[PDB]
Amino acid sequence: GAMNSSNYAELFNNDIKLFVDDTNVYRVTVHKTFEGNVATKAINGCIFTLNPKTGHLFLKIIHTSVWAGQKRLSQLAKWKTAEEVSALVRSLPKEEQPKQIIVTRKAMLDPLEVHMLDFPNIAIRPTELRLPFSAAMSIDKLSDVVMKATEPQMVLFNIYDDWLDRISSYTAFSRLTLLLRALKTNEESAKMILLSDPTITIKSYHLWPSFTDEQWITIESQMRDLILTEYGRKYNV
Amino acid sequence: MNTVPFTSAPIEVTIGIDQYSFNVKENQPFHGIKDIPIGHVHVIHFQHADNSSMRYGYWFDCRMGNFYIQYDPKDGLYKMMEERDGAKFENIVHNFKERQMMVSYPKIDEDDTWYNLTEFVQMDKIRKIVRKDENQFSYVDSSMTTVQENELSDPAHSLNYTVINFKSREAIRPGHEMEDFLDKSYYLNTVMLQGIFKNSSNYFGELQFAFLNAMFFGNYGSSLQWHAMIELICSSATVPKHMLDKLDEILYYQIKTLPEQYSDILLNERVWNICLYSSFQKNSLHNTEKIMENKYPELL
Repeated sequence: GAMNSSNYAELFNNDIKLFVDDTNVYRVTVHKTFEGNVATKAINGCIFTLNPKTGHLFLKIIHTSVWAGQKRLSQLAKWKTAEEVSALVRSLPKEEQPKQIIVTRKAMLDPLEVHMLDFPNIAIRPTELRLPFSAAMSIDKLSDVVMKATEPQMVLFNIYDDWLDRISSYTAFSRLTLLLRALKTNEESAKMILLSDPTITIKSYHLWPSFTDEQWITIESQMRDLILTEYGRKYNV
Repeated sequence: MNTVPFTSAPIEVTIGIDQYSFNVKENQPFHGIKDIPIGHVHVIHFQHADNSSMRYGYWFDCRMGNFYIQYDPKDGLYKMMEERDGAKFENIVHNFKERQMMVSYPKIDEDDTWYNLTEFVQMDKIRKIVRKDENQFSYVDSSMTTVQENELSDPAHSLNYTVINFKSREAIRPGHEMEDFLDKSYYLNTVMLQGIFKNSSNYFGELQFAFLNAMFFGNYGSSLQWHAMIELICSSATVPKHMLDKLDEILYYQIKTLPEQYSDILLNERVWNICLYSSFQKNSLHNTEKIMENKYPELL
């Protein structure tokens, strides 16, 4: 059934699984028309498909061309997400195919279940976790590849950089969720925390800076503070 | 007009014949039902006074043979049997009619209710849903499961309704996932109507039979099949006009006949709200929408 805090260790066991987040698939700016009506203009989106154990991110870039002349785009976006995840699973060798796909939004369940009828042993599950994967587009190198695309593209990242050399996938997932929650809550302040010290850089083959273990503790503390500061600001508490 | 004699009534029982019902007392001189209209299937059904467990009954057609009821004190139920001796049967009926020991099928001359509920129901199709080829009549009860309920257990005693599953490879063509899931026209018209039922009459027959087994036996799987067959039409954008017109008539008489006090157990809120107010055919069921809104507005 649904994946929660009771069964959190399940994410880091040896059963291949993927999180799928569809928040950034269909993206628009809303604007006034010359006649004073309102119109949307789509921008490039992406499917966020993540193995939480390995850090392997399957970033499917959704180019604005896929919406051309289509109707009910918010509905179509769910089915296009399901179509692309189904295509990714079919492209993977058998021993790499997931045993579970966890969707971040319940509206993905029927589209993904219907696209995956050919895979009755792949469980499609919701989660009670509130996961900040919508903030993926706050990671400069992911945002950059999405906005530069002139065509549908799949790009492969490790969202943990080289962290698994030093920490477990439980701790790497904890770190990722805290960074993405901070970027979602106050993007400017989060990026300032990550880049404030010019001596610590992002390797060409990485997404995040090259923090030592002691520096990750400091960054993580500054991220927690940011989230707590913003909660105080929101609720005047 | 045809007759179903009873050997006797040794236990107190509520007897149904189609939409009618009568209480028989323990060892009352009851010897059966006369003046049963030729031209329709019928159902004769039972609920024991001392054990309301197992509603059970027999679908039969008087054109197919001479049928009587005899209580079996071993299996504890009223059994239908065929009498193969024509002149013995005529002689038993005659004696019981002369001594006025039979109830008359109480049909009002203005009253098309039973025809309206069984228009498409035929005994040969019932005998394919209920598999017992040694009898010309079909036994159904409260607890009999469907082939579909048994997939999700004795297959001999099952209701072989046509499996309908919206999230099945049968319902969804590869490459048309969104199209086929949101618009069931493929599933209804090519797979079910052209493919399995051959025509809308056979589809409406099974729908009407499912309803009657839900209502007369409280059979849960039957109720599921009746709703599934309604939702399959209502969730299709492309349905022949004659089919939508006939469906409205079919549903109207079903909703008209349903005991008011069984609406909470026999009617699925989700399916009806979806069929009447959200589906492609939300505007195609005027008669059904009007009776539902006037008789069961609490469901909607």
